[PDB]
Amino acid sequence: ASDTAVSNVVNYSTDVIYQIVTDRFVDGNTSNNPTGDLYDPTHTSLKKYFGGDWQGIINKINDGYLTGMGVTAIWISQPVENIYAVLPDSTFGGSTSYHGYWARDFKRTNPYFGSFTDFQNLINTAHAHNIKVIIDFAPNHTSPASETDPTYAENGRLYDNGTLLGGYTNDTNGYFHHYGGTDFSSYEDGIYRNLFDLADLNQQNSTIDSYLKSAIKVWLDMGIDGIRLDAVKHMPFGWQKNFMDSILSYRPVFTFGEWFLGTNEIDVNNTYFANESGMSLLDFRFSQKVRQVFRDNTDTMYGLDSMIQSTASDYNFINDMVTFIDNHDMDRFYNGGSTRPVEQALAFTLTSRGVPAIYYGTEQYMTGNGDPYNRAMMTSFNTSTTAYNVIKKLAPLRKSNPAIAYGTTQQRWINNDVYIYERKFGNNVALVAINRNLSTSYNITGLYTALPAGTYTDVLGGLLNGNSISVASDGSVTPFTLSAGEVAVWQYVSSSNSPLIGHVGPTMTKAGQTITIDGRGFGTTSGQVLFGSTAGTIVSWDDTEVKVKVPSVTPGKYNISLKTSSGATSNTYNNINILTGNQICVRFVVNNASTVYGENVYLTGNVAELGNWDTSKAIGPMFNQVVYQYPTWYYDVSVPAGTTIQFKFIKKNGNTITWEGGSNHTYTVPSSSTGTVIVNWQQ
Ligand SMILES: [Ca+2]
Ligand SMILES: [Ca+2]
Repeated sequence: ASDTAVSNVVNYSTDVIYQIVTDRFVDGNTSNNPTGDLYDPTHTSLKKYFGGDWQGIINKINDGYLTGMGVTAIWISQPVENIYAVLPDSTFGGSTSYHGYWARDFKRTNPYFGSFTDFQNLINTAHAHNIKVIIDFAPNHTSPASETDPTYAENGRLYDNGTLLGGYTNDTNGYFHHYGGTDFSSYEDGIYRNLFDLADLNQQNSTIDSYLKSAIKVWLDMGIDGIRLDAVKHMPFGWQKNFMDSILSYRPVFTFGEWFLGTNEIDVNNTYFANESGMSLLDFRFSQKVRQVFRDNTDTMYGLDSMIQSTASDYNFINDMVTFIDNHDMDRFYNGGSTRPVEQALAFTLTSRGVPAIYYGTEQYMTGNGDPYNRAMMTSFNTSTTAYNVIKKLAPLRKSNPAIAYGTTQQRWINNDVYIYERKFGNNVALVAINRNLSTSYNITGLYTALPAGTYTDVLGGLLNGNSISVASDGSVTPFTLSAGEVAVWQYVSSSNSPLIGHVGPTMTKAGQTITIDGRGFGTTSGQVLFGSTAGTIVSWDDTEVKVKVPSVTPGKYNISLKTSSGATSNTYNNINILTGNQICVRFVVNNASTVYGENVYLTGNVAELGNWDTSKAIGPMFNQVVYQYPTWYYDVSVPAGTTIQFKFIKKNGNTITWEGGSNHTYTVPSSSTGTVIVNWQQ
């Protein structure tokens, strides 16, 4: 098959996701609408159900709105059952689960969004039209709750396909966390404490780990093509890594979590998570910078480039980064006045690296600063808007030009207002020019490009004032004037191709599994795929896509390369994580581990999942506030199930590594449930 086929659920680099808040899009069926205080037929009470549903989404696919726009994927609200309680809101006089983030039963659907048959209708309709379906999923909590007053809301109660498990109050089984609420003081604090008043699920509890793992398979069984994990910054990395493996070994689908980063914010945990969790992240570094430059004027084009550059050094898999300019949590990008800024932001996002996600109603210039004003009902479905057409013209390039989907990015010209960059994947090239200044034109001289000598017209057809250009044999471009607010896109798509890997998914595997290598020039007759210098088993070989079975190599990260039947060797795609086996989440605890000021305790050990004795890649720094207090440290770690591990704890700083004394601690990871090991620091 092809890397662009709707069936390639492990690669979204050639796609454009359209984010829909189900309730605020289209009420395709009035018979399923809530009744009473839960519903607001006038669409004025922003926190009540307005009636949007899966049938309405289906309607926009069949009538050509979404398709006509060039959308290849849709990300919808969490489909699971939510609480029916209407909470008190002083401002909006009513607060409901219209958003779908207040889970009640993860094994059932929200009656107002539709039945499982309705959900299926949607999945089948999307696919029939070559559209992938992404679902929001929030395993961090259930719903708003007061353990002191079980009368408030539905007590954060959790059901298992109808049968109640328990609520926040009198939680004798310990399904939830009872450490009060987070004040975001630390990474650990925001994990084991509640997000505001939402009942915190305790996924270290065996029953909870199993429920969640079994609940996700329910949806995978429904045919979904991707998952959006909510608040991945508020759950342990160890559990999530273990949860990711559970998904990937069942039926691998592109997965990306939400790890909010503020303006100018960079978090080394965020980077580490994106690189080791087995899942991808939404680019908040991208999004925030983009808004600083095109929307709020708190930064220039030099900051847009530093982001492009730094972001490419920190992320092992930048082609997996989900980019956006706004969402259900941010103020709507269009703030009034000129719409050029949004239009330029959309073009820049659409031609840049990663996976473009577009918040619904952007193409319609919808405005709204703050939740919930930024979640108003779909205004209109007008296809004349410049925005709608920028997407129409740009979206398809992600399937037609490998450079745009997988290529690197390079700044070819720049000043405070102008950004000219190049996307390159072998001989395929894409060059983009953007002038953010709405009142000043620039004379572009000294511009060079990888585009072949020739005359190139604007892909946008002058939609954003772009024009054609002429390139010489030496790559030089004839001087041209970039008008105010101009965006021009020029490209070259090679006819021939040497073997080039532009993508590999999933990034976290195990021997015996199958991975998909995507690119160009692979050939039609099978060659060879290598994990290091070890050849794997070809499951299927095509010019743009190759599927292979992971050889039984020593667990760890491997660099992939491919050799054509003509002996042509490709480029390598590095850092694919081959695990020891099925993952299990174990909580490691160490007592009496006292440290001097600014010194932390980490976990190193026998397996790859533990860093194989490499103190530089040791697990930590471990936690020591919520669950257990210093000097006892603990950490939730993903480890190979049913394996006997030798490990030791250490105290690190920057210029001292103190190892535990005595002999390595031993433990045999449990086969099916979560586990806990407790030991005392050995002198
Ligand atoms: Ca409805
Ligand atoms: Ca949590």
